[PDB]
Amino acid sequence: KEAIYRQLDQTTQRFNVGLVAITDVQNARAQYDTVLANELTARNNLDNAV
Amino acid sequence: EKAKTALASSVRQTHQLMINSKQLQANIEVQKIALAKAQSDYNRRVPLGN
Repeated sequence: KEAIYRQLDQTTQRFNVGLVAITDVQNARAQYDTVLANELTARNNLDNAV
Repeated sequence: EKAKTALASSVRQTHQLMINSKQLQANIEVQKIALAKAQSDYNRRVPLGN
């Protein structure tokens, strides 16, 4: 999650600068959103195991 | 007659130099555009670096 967040920040910063399009930011946001679901699932699995 | 022909030739050559001037000016414009592109790219790459 840390890595993906760092990547999203870079992509957003570049788009604002004017080097990429909106589609790249949308893809970065999708990738960042996916890891948020995975992180939540891991905690649920840990609690279920306990 | 020979002298008059010589004068005509001299006039033509001088006009040719005058045109070469504008040619060089156009070349200068090309280089200026290249510099502007590089400057925009850098000014673009800078904030991300902070």
